[PDB]
Amino acid sequence: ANQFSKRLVHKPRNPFEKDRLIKEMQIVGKFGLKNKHELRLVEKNFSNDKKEARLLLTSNKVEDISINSRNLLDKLCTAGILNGIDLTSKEEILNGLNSILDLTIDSYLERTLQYKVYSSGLAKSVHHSRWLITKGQISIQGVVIKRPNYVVKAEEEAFIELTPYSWSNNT
Amino acid sequence: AANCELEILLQKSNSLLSRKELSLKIHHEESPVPQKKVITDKLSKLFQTKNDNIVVYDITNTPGTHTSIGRVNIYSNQDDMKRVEKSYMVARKTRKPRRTRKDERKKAYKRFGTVKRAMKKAERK
Amino acid sequence: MNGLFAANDLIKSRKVKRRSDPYYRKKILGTKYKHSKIGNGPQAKGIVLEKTGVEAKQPNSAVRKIVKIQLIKTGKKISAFVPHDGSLNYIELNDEVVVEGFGKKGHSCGDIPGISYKVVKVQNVSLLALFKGKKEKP
Amino acid sequence: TGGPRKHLNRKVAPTSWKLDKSIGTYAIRPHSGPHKKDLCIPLAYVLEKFLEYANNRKEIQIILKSKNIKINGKIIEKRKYPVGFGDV
Amino acid sequence: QINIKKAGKVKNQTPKVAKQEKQRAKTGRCANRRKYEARLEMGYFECNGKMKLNLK
RNA sequence: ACCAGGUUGAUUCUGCCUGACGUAGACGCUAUUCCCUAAGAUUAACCCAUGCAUGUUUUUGAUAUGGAAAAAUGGACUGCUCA
RNA sequence: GAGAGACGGCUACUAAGUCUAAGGAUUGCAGCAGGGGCGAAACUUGACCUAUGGAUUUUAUCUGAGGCAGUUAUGGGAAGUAAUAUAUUGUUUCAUAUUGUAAAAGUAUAUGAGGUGAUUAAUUGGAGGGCAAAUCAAGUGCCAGCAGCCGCGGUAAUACUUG
Ligand SMILES: [Mg+2]
Ligand SMILES: [Mg+2]
Ligand SMILES: [Mg+2]
Ligand SMILES: [Mg+2]
Ligand SMILES: [Mg+2]
Ligand SMILES: [Mg+2]
Ligand SMILES: [Mg+2]
Ligand SMILES: [Mg+2]
Ligand SMILES: [Mg+2]
Ligand SMILES: [Mg+2]
Ligand SMILES: [Mg+2]
Ligand SMILES: [Mg+2]
Ligand SMILES: [Mg+2]
Ligand SMILES: [Mg+2]
Ligand SMILES: [Mg+2]
Repeated sequence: ANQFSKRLVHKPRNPFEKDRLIKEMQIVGKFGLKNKHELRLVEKNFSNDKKEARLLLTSNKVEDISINSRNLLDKLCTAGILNGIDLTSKEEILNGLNSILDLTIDSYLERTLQYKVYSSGLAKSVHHSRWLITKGQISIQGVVIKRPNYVVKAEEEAFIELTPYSWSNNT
Repeated sequence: AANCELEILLQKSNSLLSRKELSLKIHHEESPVPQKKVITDKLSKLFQTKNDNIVVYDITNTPGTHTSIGRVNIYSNQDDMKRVEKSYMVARKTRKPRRTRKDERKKAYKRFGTVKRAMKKAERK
Repeated sequence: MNGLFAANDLIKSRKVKRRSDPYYRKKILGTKYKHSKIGNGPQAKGIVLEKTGVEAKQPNSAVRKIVKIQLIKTGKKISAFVPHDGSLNYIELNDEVVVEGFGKKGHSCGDIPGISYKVVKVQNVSLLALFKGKKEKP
Repeated sequence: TGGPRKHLNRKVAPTSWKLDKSIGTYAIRPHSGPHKKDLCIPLAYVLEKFLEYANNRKEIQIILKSKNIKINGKIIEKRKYPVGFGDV
Repeated sequence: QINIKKAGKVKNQTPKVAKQEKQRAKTGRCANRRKYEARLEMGYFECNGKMKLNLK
């Protein structure tokens, strides 16, 4: 269809496997997701950089080790899935793409604002966070967010608080 | 519960249109967005021109932040404000339908003369 | 015909061998415009004429209930199969029906012989819902 | 098409005009002049986008009819006048 | 010599018993929540799915 | 970067049918929000009731304080369809 | 006429017509709404120059080009139908200010009341193999019927009908 109306993700290849539904149901109940569909969105972009990580190891260009690969390592580091590395040194750039292949789906699924509340002391359960966010009681440093699947970047991690003027506080 | 503060960002002067421009910042802490009646009163103290010479527009609230943005235009006297602004922007501070104007124009291009001739042929019958 | 400068002899030879594909042969002759039974569409309309039954093939034994209709778009006569139990009691003669296909690429499936169409609507009432009992027939 | 064209489209506008490819559909087709088709820009975009002196179509006529605009030492009051390369 | 008189013999012959009203079934992530805690108590993940779920 | 069921008392092959998955149109049953995006192309480039889409301008000034005509300028662009 | 073999310009023939006082006169919706036919198949005979443009200087003239709203499961997003242990707290279905609009909606910010998740708030398809899920119960007995392919139905059917 048109660009505004194409679809992003399809059905899996084998609809009924007992060896696939058991593995995935351990992820839904642990992280607290409502649809099987919304799990499929976060794994495809996990596949797409791994499609790009393989090419940069095999590039024979002298500048591709300098530009696009360094433009690969930053984007994960701003969201904070990767921890941090020195971009001036050449040999650690090789280590950065080699560390990329050792990730999982849970490295992406853990930096979500629903789970990141419960891992802090604000929420008791993960289901306590989904019921709390939608009423509008939780705020980042200036903004009041109502989307539990909002990705939390690296620098904005420590500044999660309650809303100061909500009924969840005293006022 | 009504709260309003004023912060002036990017003050610029316009000599040809004889006006000044600035971008306002409103802090409404535990209140809705303010009506424009009270904000026009507040600029009369800081800018000593009359409150009728001042016009403000486009008050948009950033969502879930308790802070809104708007714009300010001021003039010296009253008559150039009616000259340089648009019509509906003036008439907010203080015609004929479309389907009838199309009917009289089409009857006007039919005639080969005045209404004196249009009655004069009816005199003969 | 394996050579570096033999592209003219390779393309001319491989077009001849491609004509023995049984799916590609019908695309060249355009048989779906020439010998189509229903036209080119998902459904059709018709007028009922008979209410008759047929007998299925060996080794099974039953009586399958069908109906002989006449289409509007082309004007031909054709037979369709009533697809549910106790559904023929709704049907009266001099009435309209809507016809849907079986889904086996123009062939007959099951043990019903020579028939490739089934009824879906009667008097703009869904027969799948009318068997469930949600609606009533006027 | 038995004659010339008079309407221009925003998608085929030059990118060096720094226009937004947003809500608009048409763009101003400038007059014929001394410069070529590439090194020219309309005047009404200069007073609106690059220089910031007007907001809408009404304030364009105010500065132009007040006869202060002086291109190459000449007064000009047409909004479709092409400003070329190198002129002051 | 083909009979069509026996159309619809079985379905009108079997007697009808009425439906029994049920509680409102939960929908959403709570529907997935009631299914996950019910599977974890019987060790359904550990034995790799080798049991009978519908037991009656 | 993945294959399964079907010829025999049982086995190994060639060979085809079928299941699992996409892209455009139509249809059955059921629906609380908000923002974005689309809608007589496929058969008939078949016939049309009614209403509306091209006029501006002191250049002169109608026995007429602001409009009659004449002059001047554009109606060849824009929009619709795919024989 | 600078530019038309122009059709919301003219002339003739062919196929279809309409008005009349009977001598004559006249029409081209593959422009926007709308009706008829055809089909399995597709929407308001709605408001307006706000923003982008055209008409030889376009700040007040015109603009069914072009915007702004109504009808429709055409698709893609951000979300709901509960949470902590009967009870507590409190999301939508209700209203109202300001912002806003060419004038009206709508979105956003704030404010009001009432008290309910058996509720105003979940459906569609399937249960022999492929292929995740019952040899559970009651009826019928090669009948009525089901099944893309293999195949079940002969008084104990996990393979038809109901629960
Ligand atoms: Mg199929
Ligand atoms: Mg057509
Ligand atoms: Mg004239
Ligand atoms: Mg065509
Ligand atoms: Mg053609
Ligand atoms: Mg033309
Ligand atoms: Mg032409
Ligand atoms: Mg012609
Ligand atoms: Mg026409
Ligand atoms: Mg039309
Ligand atoms: Mg449709
Ligand atoms: Mg059911
Ligand atoms: Mg199984
Ligand atoms: Mg089937
Ligand atoms: Mg089955």
